[PDB]
Amino acid sequence: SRKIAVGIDNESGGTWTALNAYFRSGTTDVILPEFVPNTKALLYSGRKDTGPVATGAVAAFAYYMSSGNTLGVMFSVPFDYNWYSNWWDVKIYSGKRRADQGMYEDLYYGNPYRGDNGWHEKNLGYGLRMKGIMTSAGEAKMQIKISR
Amino acid sequence: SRKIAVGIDNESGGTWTALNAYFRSGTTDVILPEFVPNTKALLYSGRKDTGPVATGAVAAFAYYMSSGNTLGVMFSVPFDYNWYSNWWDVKIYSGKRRADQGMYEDLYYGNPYRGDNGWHEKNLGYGLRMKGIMTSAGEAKMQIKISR
Amino acid sequence: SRKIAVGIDNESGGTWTALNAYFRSGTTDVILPEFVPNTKALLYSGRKDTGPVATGAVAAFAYYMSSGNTLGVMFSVPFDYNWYSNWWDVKIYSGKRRADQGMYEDLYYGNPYRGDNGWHEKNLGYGLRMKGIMTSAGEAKMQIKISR
Amino acid sequence: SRKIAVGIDNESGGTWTALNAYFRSGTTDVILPEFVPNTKALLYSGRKDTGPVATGAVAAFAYYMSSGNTLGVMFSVPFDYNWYSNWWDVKIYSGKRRADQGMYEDLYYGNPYRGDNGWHEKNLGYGLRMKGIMTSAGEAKMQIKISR
Amino acid sequence: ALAGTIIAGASLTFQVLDKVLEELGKVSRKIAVGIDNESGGTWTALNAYFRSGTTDVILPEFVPNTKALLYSGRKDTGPVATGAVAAFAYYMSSGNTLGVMFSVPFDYNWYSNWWDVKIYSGKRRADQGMYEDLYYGNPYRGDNGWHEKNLGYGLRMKGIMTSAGEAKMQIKISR
Repeated sequence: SRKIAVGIDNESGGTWTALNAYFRSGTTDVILPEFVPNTKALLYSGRKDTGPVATGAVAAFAYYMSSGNTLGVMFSVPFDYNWYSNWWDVKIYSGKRRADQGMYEDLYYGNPYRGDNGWHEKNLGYGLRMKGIMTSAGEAKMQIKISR
Repeated sequence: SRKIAVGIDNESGGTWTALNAYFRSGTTDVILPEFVPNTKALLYSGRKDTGPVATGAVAAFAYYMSSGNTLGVMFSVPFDYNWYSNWWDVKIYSGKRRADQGMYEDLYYGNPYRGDNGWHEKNLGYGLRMKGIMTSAGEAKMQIKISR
Repeated sequence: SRKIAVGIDNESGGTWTALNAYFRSGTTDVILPEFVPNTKALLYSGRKDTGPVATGAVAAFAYYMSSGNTLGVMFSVPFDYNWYSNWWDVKIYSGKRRADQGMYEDLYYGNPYRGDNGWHEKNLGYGLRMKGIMTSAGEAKMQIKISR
Repeated sequence: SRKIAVGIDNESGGTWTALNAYFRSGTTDVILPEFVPNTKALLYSGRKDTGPVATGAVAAFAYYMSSGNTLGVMFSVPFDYNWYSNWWDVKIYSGKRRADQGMYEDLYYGNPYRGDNGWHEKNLGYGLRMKGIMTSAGEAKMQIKISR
Repeated sequence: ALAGTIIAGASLTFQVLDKVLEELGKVSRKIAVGIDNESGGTWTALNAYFRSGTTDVILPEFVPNTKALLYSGRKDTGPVATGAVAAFAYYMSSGNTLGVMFSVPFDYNWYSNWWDVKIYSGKRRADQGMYEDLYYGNPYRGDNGWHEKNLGYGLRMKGIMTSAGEAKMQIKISR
């Protein structure tokens, strides 16, 4: 029983734009929202693919901000917490870059943020700062604040 | 445990009269909305054939813009994701083209769009530009904007 | 589980009076509406019979328009879609005509439109035109427009 | 499980007084309403409760008119359908005439309207006239228009 | 919304804790938590360590003056013999860390409810070490008898917690 709700507030002052949502595993029940302008939070959800499959909602979706950069946001909620673990990351890719498999790999192996309910912080650059958090539960809830 | 909910924008400036909805498999609990006027939305749906039958909800349906061209829109949610996979597509066809085995055949074997929950775009031509997505789950949502 | 909802819109310039609903098989739950006036849409339904017997829901019902003839409609949502298949049709008989086995045979062995969820058309004659559609589901629907 | 609904109106321009509800097999959950005068409608219910009852709601009820005569209205929705079927009829008897076993047999062996879900008409005489229908369903309905 | 949100400071009651319990759903070991900020400085959540168990609701961040934050914690789902023992930190405008904890073990036979509230000088990440300090320091029981102490940094805690496995923790952090 794995899933994750995701909510990303956009204080960047420029309207974003959905690109795609790669999934190492799992799927979603909701489309990737297209336009999430300033003073607005994207609401998205993913969940483990229905069925007796030992996999979680290991996903990563990009997003095109008005600054012309990829807002690659990942999240891993593995079916198994004994070996694997909850993780997430938000690293901006400059220019244009879809939510590729390689984009997810970079997010998950560069410096993924631990899923430990902690409000971890990083500065994405381009005058862009991230204030994010996700739970260590099997059904995780993530809050991101992409501000300037 | 598999279905598709299609929502299609109408910005083309002309109402699309529904022609038909050929289902290579599956059925539809909702009638195809005959009139989908300009600046509006079609809210269609497709359902897998109820009962223990190894089948998905794959169907290409057709709409007629005021420009006078068939708006053949396809989708597919195969029952066996092990072998097949999600595939959706949309191509304009000149004049009244009743969607059929040939329409779905070409749309699935033409330039179909992968169901990675990715927003894939292609200029439909005839002054029409497409912007749509399909999820990778058994349930699949579409938000296909058709703008002019 | 076999069912069908039939909705006929009466824009023929005159109300219709219910006549009969013969059922070669199946069974309905709601009575035929008495009078469907100008610019109003009829509502009706049939269903699987009162028990688990291997037979479908095939029925033809007639109305009497203000024009003085019989508007007969026939639908057939069978039990074995592998052998039989969905069908429907609608035609006008001059003068009063009761719905029965013969009228159902005529409407079902003439040009019965497929239930492929296609907005079929016909010129009913006597200054009357039909614009109809029905789904291929076991719990099929049906939307028909009758316009003068 | 064969419950039947019965609704019979009164457009004769006079008051309507309940006489009795003879039930040879099965008891209607409700009792016969007393006042359903001119420009008003009556409602009723069926009888297939109390478990082990084979034939259900196959009986007639008598309603007294302001004209001094009484109309017996029958209905018959037996569990058997290979040997029996849906049946119903209405008759008007001058003066006092209670619904009973003899009344039920007389109504059943007069001109019993076949329960083919067909609107049936008859001039009831005595300045009275009827347009009635009953579905062929085990979960039958009925509508009676008793206009002078 | 309801769980992991902020309401009026005077509105922090037992009933809202019951509502948070209801929102989390039917689980054996769980705890609703509610902390009122009378310190006069807006709080900022730091992190929520968990010795065991987890939470289905994120940790709310901004807890301004005359406002009370809420929170939910639940036992790890499944037949795993684990409880809900956790702690979390907030950052006040005074520049120090307000750490709190709460432990509702699965097995009341060998362990019992525990909780404690403290201030750590400056910024402190709620983690294994902070939880160990709070749990093996001067932890309060779940006796529901109102427990009062000063936090050692100009603040005092007016908090309380129940001994039931369906714990309902209330705190009034004040100067």
